[PDB]
Amino acid sequence: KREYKEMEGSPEIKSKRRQFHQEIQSGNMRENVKRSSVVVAAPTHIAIGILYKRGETPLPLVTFKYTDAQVQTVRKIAEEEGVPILQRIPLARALYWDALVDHYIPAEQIEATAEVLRWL
Amino acid sequence: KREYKEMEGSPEIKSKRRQFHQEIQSGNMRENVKRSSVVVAAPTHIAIGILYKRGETPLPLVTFKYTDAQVQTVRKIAEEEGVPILQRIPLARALYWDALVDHYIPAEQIEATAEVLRWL
Ligand SMILES: [Cl-]
Ligand SMILES: [Cl-]
Repeated sequence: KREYKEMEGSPEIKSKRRQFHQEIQSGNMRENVKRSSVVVAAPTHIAIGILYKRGETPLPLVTFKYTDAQVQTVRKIAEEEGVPILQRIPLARALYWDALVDHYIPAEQIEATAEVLRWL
Repeated sequence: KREYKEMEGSPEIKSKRRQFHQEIQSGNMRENVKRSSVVVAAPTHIAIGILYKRGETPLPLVTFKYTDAQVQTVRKIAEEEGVPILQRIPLARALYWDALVDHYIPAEQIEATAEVLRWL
């Protein structure tokens, strides 16, 4: 179950869940990129993978988070794998801080994520 | 030399430097906390260590970055070691993204960092 489950637990447990899911993230990077529909980025700072396909995913799913120089390797891998990459700084930051990897997007980012998927 | 060296290199090299310095960060956590003067935090999201002592450090130095559930362990260690911990969300975020660990604070955060050190 990839449910974010927002109405459940303190900000403390949510941070433990984020860390725990990040700790099991991998992956490797190539596979993470390949399984994504789109990457949302803050260049040289943040890359977040998003998967959304009608019929498989009820909501957009966060597939990975990478930071700093890794973003440049994500960009290169995305180009080789044909995964579009978009600069969306506020969305990249919010997903960085709040989203759990391998879970559906938080409620607060539904509007912004929908915007990128219309583009895609 | 703990010089941030801001007028040098692209945002790309700065991200490689950040990652590289983060990769050699440790540390362990207890030692990182003990060597700090103060911790600046965004609760459940970010803890940044700052060291400043007249005569040793020309400028405040960033000693560590920790995120998510680690912040709770930082808080507990800081209490045991007598290191004050302050909630400063915009400063914590800016240092998270821009500062290099074991280097002097970026120029943009001089004003905000000075503010916390007057308090301390
Ligand atoms: Cl959900
Ligand atoms: Cl400097």
